[PDB]
Amino acid sequence: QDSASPIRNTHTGQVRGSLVHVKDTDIAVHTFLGIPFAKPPVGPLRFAPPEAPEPWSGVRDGTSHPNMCLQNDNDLKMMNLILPPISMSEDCLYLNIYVPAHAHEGSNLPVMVWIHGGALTVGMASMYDGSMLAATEDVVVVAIQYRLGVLGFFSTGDQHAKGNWGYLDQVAALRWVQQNIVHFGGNPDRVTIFGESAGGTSVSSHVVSPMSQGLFHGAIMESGVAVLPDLISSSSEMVHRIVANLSGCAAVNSETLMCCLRGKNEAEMLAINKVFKIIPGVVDGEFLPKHPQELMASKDFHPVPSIIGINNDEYGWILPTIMDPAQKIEEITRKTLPAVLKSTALKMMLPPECGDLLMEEYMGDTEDPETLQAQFREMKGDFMFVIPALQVAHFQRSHAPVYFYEFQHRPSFFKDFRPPYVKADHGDEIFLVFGYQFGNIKLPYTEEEEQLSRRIMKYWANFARHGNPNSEGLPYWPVMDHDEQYLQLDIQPSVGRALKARRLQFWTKTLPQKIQELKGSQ
Amino acid sequence: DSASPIRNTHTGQVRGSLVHVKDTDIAVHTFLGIPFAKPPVGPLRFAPPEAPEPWSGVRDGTSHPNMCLQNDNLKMMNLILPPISMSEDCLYLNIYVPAHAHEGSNLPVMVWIHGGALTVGMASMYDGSMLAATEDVVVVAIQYRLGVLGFFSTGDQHAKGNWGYLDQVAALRWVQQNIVHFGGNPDRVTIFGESAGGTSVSSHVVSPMSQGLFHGAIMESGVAVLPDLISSSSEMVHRIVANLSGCAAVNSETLMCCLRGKNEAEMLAINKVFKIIPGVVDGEFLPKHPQELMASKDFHPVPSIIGINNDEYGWILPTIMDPAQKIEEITRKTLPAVLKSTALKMMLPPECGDLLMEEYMGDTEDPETLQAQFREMKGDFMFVIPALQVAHFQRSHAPVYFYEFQHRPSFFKDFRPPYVKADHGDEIFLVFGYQFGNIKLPYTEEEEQLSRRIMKYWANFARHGNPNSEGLPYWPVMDHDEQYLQLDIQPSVGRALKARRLQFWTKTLPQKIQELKG
Ligand SMILES: *[C@@H]1O[C@H](CO[C@@H]2O[C@@H](C)[C@@H](O)[C@@H](O)[C@@H]2O)[C@@H](O[C@@H]2O[C@H](CO)[C@@H](O[C@@H]3O[C@H](CO[C@H]4O[C@H](CO)[C@@H](O)[C@H](O)[C@@H]4O[C@@H]4O[C@H](CO)[C@@H](O)[C@H](O)[C@H]4NC(C)=O)[C@@H](O)[C@H](O[C@H]4O[C@H](CO)[C@@H](O)[C@H](O)[C@@H]4O[C@@H]4O[C@H](CO)[C@@H](O)[C@H](O)[C@H]4NC(C)=O)[C@@H]3O)[C@H](O)[C@H]2NC(C)=O)[C@H](O)[C@H]1NC(C)=O
Ligand SMILES: *[C@@H]1O[C@H](CO[C@@H]2O[C@@H](C)[C@@H](O)[C@@H](O)[C@@H]2O)[C@@H](O[C@@H]2O[C@H](CO)[C@@H](O[C@@H]3O[C@H](CO[C@H]4O[C@H](CO)[C@@H](O)[C@H](O)[C@@H]4O)[C@@H](O)[C@H](O[C@H]4O[C@H](CO)[C@@H](O)[C@H](O)[C@@H]4O)[C@@H]3O)[C@H](O)[C@H]2NC(C)=O)[C@H](O)[C@H]1NC(C)=O
Ligand SMILES: [Cl-]
Ligand SMILES: [Cl-]
Ligand SMILES: [Cl-]
Ligand SMILES: [Cl-]
Repeated sequence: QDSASPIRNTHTGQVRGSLVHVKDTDIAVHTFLGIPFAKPPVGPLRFAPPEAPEPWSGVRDGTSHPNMCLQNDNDLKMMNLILPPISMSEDCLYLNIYVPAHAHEGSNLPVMVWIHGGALTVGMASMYDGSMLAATEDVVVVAIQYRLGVLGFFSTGDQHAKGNWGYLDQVAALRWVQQNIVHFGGNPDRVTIFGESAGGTSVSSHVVSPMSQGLFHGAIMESGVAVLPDLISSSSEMVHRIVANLSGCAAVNSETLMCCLRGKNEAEMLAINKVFKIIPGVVDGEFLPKHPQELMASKDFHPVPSIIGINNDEYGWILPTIMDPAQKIEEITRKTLPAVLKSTALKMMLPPECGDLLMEEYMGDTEDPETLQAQFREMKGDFMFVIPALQVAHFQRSHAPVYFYEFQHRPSFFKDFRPPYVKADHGDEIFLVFGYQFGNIKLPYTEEEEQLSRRIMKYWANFARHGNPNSEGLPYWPVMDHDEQYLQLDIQPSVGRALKARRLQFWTKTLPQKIQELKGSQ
Repeated sequence: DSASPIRNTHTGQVRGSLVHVKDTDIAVHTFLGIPFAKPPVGPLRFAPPEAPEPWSGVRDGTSHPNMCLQNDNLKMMNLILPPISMSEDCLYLNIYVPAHAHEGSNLPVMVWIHGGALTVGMASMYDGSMLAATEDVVVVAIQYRLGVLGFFSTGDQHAKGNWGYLDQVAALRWVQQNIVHFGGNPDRVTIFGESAGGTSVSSHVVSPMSQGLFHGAIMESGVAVLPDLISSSSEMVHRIVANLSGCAAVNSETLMCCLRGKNEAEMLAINKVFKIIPGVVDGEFLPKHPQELMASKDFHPVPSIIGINNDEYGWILPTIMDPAQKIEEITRKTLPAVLKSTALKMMLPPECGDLLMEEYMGDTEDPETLQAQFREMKGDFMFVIPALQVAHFQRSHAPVYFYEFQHRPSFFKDFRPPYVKADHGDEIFLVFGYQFGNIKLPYTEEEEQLSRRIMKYWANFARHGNPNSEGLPYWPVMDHDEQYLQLDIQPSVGRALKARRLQFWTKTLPQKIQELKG
């Protein structure tokens, strides 16, 4: 049967993979783990663009998971059970490849490149196992890594540190895929980039980037786009000043600062890094030559065909758990709501006068605390995820096919160990995209969930093959046009039109107009 | 007006010098002999290029670099060269920048790739000062491994090949990393080159290894399918070098150790056998044959200028490849046998001789006319038909601007036979504003105006991916109407250049070859 130790060519040398079986298939998978796509970004290559990797002499071991990039532990008890024993290092520019075991140089399979999320400060490729997706849909799955936190996103806003190191690493990984994936049996002309949350923001940033042109044929943006408010910044000023200050560096010049910051060891860099729970991309002038808003609004914007979507409860549970650890949302009453919404307006970078606009839009005359709290979670999910997705879909759909989804399936394994109000939380679709297969865990699923995961994997792989999710036997997914149709993605399939049109009117026209009226009372 | 400018690179500081260009106000900073790769010597012979080493202090950028190892077989050519030596240590580039420019000036960048059949040439023949000064542009002249050292391949892991092409990639990666320090815009890099430099540029256009390293391409009298400069098989270069070296190894691992042991004189002796050497389909720089890469529905070329001259086989190439002047012996009596010999060189069966004769000579009796028809046919096969085929493949995916250059240079007109129109290379004089290594060529007022037009077309293309600007004659983009610029003192536009010849070479002759079979 299939080879236990497959050897494959790369530009830098041969790599030895291993053979893996997935549940309930004769189809086996070849894995190639920890392949370097760039030189380790250490010493003078810290806060520098990625350089081309060194050649090696022998057959390189491709059976070991790579180091994750430097990051902090900011429950997560379960993440360390369902993770390999991964170590952490500045030496982390590696990718992992999952290929059907039949495939070899020239098999010409579609390629799906997974970009992990984690607020551009946490995560790793080795959390994700592409074996089930690879095996079921006859597809090459590539999981990449990129610099995170200060090492990924530090910027002086000048030539000494333009920034977006992590995004340049993602470019370097996609260039590697163009140059090498044919040797693994992938088709470099059918590469689809996909990612969730900050991975969606990453994918969406590639879609607008002149630097990423020709590195992929299609894009999938799950619960994250390039204008996700906390992951993009016009100014480098605060990351510049905070890192310069905390590092203790003498900082008369950016040139002196860069020498001092390159002198810091890993423990010193981890201490500076821990301050940033989230970190934004900047307008670096290279990867993002302008703000993603300006790039999408451009008459000369030429996006690839795209899938864009969101879940029906983006702010249901996991994000409130992380960003409201004291459970203040459960204290919301009609009495407290005005003050909570003034505090929310400031976090959304609105004037505090907008608190009452948010209240009228999302809560109206509602007195019931349970209802008020659900309206509050709706409003947050809309601001952070749903409105940005709808805006980006609107900008892309005049130039290229957009297929829009709202994912609605509450996962069976979580529904009893979460509050009963939680529908499809942030990240709930990832379980179905990967066929319930992750690092060292097969998640439990119902028959219905298996059928829905098969449907989602075939939509995604069909899109990777053809730039269209549709095929005979899958429910119809209409392309998004002036009717603004979207897939209601659940066990029972349906189609809607103009998702949250009144909310989109509120956020994009009503609220900016009312802010402009405040400047008139002043 | 700085006499000794200092500029930053990733590997350290360089000291340039100040140059003034004839009768004009813009001065130029030059930075010569900058390393873009580690010397490809010892274990780095027949190996991909490594990143250059950092240096302490300020490196001298006032001296021209060594040329790569090569053989000479034009006495007065070396009179117009600076006194440069030859070495395996030759991975250097030269930079010409307007003297006003500094780190962040964000000028367009033009990267010149020299020709010479992938066996001869050097950056130091070319002086970018006049182009840099006239058009406010950074001009970079690169070097790359030539001959056996550039293009030896075992067709396997031990020597995949295309070392010279990987050096050109390494020079473009250096430009991405460093040109901002010289005042160049790394997002407006245009690669340009003539003949094997055109073939090189055209190979970058199809290469996944070169994607994102340039914004535009200019292919002067050479593309990636130029018949003698591409090979599917490494077999002949593999066996000839293995045999001549005396290495005689049963395995390519032993062969590679033996070939790395040879000194420079031993390598020059092996090298001399190859007057021309091809790129291989290595699976990496060229993942498939350039024909297949261009024919692909997923071919994504940059905007391109592609062109040829009206007399590609007029004088210089016949002088080099017909030293015995047997073209001047052609008569109606000898023509059939000459064309059977020509068919074999074009890799056609000898039966095709009479097809070539009908197509290019017909009933013609006059020896002078027959000889002109023969030179036309060779220029068409080697240059014109390949350029039109590549322009056809590119133009449905990206803007192509096509030119036929027609200007006979005034300084050569009296010296050459009167039948010679715009010979192979004649446009290079106008692209560089008649400025070369330690020579300013003499030109008429009309030639100055035409050179200013060509430099502005090329620099406009570097800035915008479109040669056009107000005051230049219109250059239409190439679409289904197949318009091209007739580039001469009097501007004009044609459609479907040599359409009957294109029909002959691309449909009639292949059909008749398939009729010889079966
Ligand atoms: C990281 O950031 C923090 C915070 O920075 C601040 O906030 C951010 C957001 C930005 O807005 C910054 O612009 C802003 O500065 C930095 O911490 C701050 O550091 C500054 C110095 O830049 C301090 O200002 C001085 O404070 C001293 C008094 O404070 C000292 O004593 C404290 C104990 O009570 C101790 O905890 C402090 O650490 C501090 O100790 C000193 O530290 C500095 C820096 O290393 C060192 O140079 C001193 O030698 C040392 N001093 C002593 C006695 O131990 C105050 O006395 C100073 O006043 C003089 O200096 C001013 C500017 O130079 C000037 O305007 C004043 O008028 C005054 O000037 C003197 O005048 C007389 C004549 O009248 C003359 O004879 C003297 O020669 C002359 N001297 C000078 C030098 O001019 C001064 O105000 C801030 O208090 C401090 N803030 C906090 C909250 O801690 C930190 O530096 C950053 N780190 C890095 C690596 O960048
Ligand atoms: C470089 O290439 C040279 C040509 O090689 C041939 O052509 C290439 C393209 C391939 O097809 C290759 O496979 C061919 O062999 C090559 O020169 C040649 O070398 C071979 C030996 O491999 C010679 O064959 C033998 O010749 C002798 C006669 O003596 C002469 O050769 C020796 C060599 O040491 C000299 O010292 C003498 O003075 C003579 O000049 C025959 O007696 C002998 O026959 C016996 O051996 C073979 C098997 O080994 C049996 O098949 C026979 O039955 C006999 O038992 C060989 O036939 C060949 O004649 C010679 N050609 C020429 C034109 O000189 C050269 O060696 C290559 N260089 C390196 C370093 O590899
Ligand atoms: Cl490396
Ligand atoms: Cl995230
Ligand atoms: Cl070096
Ligand atoms: Cl040439």
